[PDB]
Amino acid sequence: HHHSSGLVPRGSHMASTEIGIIAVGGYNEMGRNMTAIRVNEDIIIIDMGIRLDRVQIHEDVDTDRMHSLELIEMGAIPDDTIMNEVNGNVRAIVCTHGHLDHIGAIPKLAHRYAAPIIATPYTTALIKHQIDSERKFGVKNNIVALKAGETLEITKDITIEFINTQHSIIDTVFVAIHTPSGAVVYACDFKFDRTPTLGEVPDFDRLKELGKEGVIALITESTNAGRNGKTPSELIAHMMLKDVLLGTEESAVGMIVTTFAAHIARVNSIVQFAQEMGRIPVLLGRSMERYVGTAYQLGYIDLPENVEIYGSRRDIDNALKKIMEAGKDKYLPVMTGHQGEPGAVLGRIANGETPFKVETGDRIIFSANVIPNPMTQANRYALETKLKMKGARIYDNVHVSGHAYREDHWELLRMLKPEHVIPAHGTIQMHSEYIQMAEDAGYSLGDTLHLLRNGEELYIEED
Amino acid sequence: SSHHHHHHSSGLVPASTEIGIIAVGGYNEMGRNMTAIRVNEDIIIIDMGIRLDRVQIHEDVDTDRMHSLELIEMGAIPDDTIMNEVNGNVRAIVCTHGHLDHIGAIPKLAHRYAAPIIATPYTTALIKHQIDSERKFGVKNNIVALKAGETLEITKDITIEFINTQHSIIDTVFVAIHTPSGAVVYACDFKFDRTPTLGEVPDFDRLKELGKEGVIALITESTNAGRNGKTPSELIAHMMLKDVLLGTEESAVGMIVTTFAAHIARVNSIVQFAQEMGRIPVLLGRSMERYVGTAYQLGYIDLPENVEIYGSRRDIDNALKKIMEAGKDKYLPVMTGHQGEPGAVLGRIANGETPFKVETGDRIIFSANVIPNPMTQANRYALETKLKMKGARIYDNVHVSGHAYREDHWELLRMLKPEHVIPAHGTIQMHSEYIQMAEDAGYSLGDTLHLLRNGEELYIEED
RNA sequence: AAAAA
RNA sequence: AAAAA
Ligand SMILES: [Zn+2]
Ligand SMILES: [Zn+2]
Ligand SMILES: [Zn+2]
Ligand SMILES: [Zn+2]
Repeated sequence: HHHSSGLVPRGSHMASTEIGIIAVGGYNEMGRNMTAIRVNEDIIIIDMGIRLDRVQIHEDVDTDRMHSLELIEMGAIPDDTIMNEVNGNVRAIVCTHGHLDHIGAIPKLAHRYAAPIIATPYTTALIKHQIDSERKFGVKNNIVALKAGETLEITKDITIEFINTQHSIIDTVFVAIHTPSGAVVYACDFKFDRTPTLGEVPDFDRLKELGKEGVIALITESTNAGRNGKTPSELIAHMMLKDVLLGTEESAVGMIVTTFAAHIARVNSIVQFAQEMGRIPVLLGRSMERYVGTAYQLGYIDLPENVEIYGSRRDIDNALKKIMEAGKDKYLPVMTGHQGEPGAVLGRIANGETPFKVETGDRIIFSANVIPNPMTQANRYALETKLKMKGARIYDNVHVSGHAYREDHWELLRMLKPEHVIPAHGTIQMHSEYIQMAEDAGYSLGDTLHLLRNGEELYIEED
Repeated sequence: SSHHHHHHSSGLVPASTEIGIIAVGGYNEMGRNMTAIRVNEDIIIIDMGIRLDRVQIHEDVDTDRMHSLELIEMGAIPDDTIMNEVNGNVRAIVCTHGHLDHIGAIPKLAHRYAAPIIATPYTTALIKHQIDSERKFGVKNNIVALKAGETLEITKDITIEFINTQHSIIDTVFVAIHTPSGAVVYACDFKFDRTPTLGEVPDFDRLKELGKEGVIALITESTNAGRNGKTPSELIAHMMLKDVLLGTEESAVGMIVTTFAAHIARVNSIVQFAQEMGRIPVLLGRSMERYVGTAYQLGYIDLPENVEIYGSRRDIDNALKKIMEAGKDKYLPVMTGHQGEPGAVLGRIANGETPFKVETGDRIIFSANVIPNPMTQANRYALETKLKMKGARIYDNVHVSGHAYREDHWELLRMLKPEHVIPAHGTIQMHSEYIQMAEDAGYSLGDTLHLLRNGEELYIEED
């Protein structure tokens, strides 16, 4: 009547954790990143960014005085009102780096959470500056500096670990939230770079050990998941810049470099090259003086003794007049304005509102890409047009991406071996690219690979 | 009553040279380059290329057997029948380098001119191979090797001077034709590179002295005159390739590199990297063995003693079987097939016609761009699809251009200071980009800057 | 921006 | 793929 047809060994389940991955902002769009990681009933928020182009389509603005509510309806900033419906209390706000798509909403949203803001030293300095420029909401949460390679226990069941990575701004980290059932890893804005010009190589060994210890969930950017291969090193940008600036038969001509003021590795390269060209490096622009000065005070870069740095309009204009009457061949201005922003140094030069006059053959070196949004493309087209009309020669995109490409994501998947993967930090189209890559690596959509929309919570019941 | 005055010029002179610039091929399209430079009644032909896509649009076509005329009506090769209306006699055929768009039509056209063929040593070697493959015309012309930095007297009134430059094939030169009335310079297929990984830096000093001695006319490629800035050095390709091959946590995986067989610098870099990865470099493909072997026999590259090189199908399949049964982690195959050409090694691997089996995670590295014509895009799309369907990971465009960008052209104008400029080697769209640059430099179209079409002769007289 | 065999 | 002042 009866036969044996199987024996199955059952596993043990000594710890049970409920994990929630809540997509708040930056999952339907570029910008305004914010994620919530719930461990049972405690929550770690990671990043609170701004989406700058939603500010740029309205012309009055000034975000420093607008209320959270109106910025959420412009969106602009993440709609964190969904957090009233998430079953837990926030115990920390973590920011992975200092770009505005990760910290820009801090002075608008952070003050409603009874939680410290935790970041790397440079990032905490920039968060403090952002909060001091705010004055409709009174913000200062506790701000805690945590370095790459260190841990901080938030709850007896939750610890936060910073893992060094590389990116287009210094002191970027992966975040590992350790729970009784394993680690949730957040890897948004990162780049593998084995020859960084500043900082250290990403901590591949520790990525491997976390992979073997157990990752419940990887949250990672999909921004360049559709670019084939691997991201070129920042060393490539450094060498291209060096050859643009030094490899020329026209060395006595006027030259201006413009780049992201927060790209401290790029600025560092430019300043060193200035020494090699026998020119005096002159950093111009409030943002240049703030970001680079801050990096210098924290020991992140050294600066030559002859560097000059001006952030105020009168010293900027004075410095430009000095440059003009001493000979542009004697200086290397490094200035704000690479996206044609209004008020920035290079835009004021291009409008003729400055003692510096561009002349035929002067070289303007954009050590940056054009942000692919129509607003910034218009500003940059107007700026470039004005400079070309005065005879400038344009060297564009002397630059490499700050983001991981498809094969970098492949290797990060192979090292962290997460049980579940969640693309973040992009449009649904970018997540589509990431999804195809993750399925070539063995993941299945809706099972171990998850596509979230803003406002959606993924529940993971881990045994 | 009324009155004015005027000084009548003297008729006295205080020999007259007529220059003809004849566009034969490559002025309306990419490929099939050919220019004739007439000095009164002597003519120097420069280049006789083939245009390969006009061959690829016809199925089962053996150009080695076709007559000149039918290839001209395919166009394909330059229509030199216009030379029956040019009032001069050809005294020399110069080739600036060994790419097929400069030498491919030599065995179809050169034999009707009572003239030597003059080129650099590597280029004469490749021209001899091109003539040995020809099965329709018996060719015939004396072949003369002239090195960069040397001069050769062609006529009592005409000498030819080779000036060293850089390009994606070794031994490329600018050509300066000296006439009683000054120099006509031909710079088609050049790149400024101050850190080449093979050969010497372009001879900038001699370009400057040529500018001051007097250049009547510059004929120069417009290929990338629309790319802003300056061409990245070949060292950039060398470092990106090095980081793709060495900068990885998955080093025991299968890796294949494919690149242009004639790009001896790239091949050299790859072979050295193989030594550094502890893998054995194995070059595969008839073209690879011919181009690389020729470079080695002439002392243009050294090769490690553990190199293996197979050009015949039997030795290639045997080598791939050895690779498979010894472990793909022990070899770095460097092979033909980067444009998905049929019959090339990587296409045969991708079709499963080979003992080598692509497996999940194997890395296929294209150290090359996809040629932008629909035929080649179709081949490369079919190849890439087949490789991806077997689990391959594709690293594409690990590569920098072989051609001057807009600002390289700017500086070359600044150094040669030609009285007249003629874009060549491209479509009218590329010449359009070049024209905008040359007018920023002071030239005027139809006066000192000239847009020519295939079949047209430009007359330049002494004032 | 050039082939491949 | 990020601002500027
Ligand atoms: Zn970022
Ligand atoms: Zn970001
Ligand atoms: Zn060429
Ligand atoms: Zn060419």
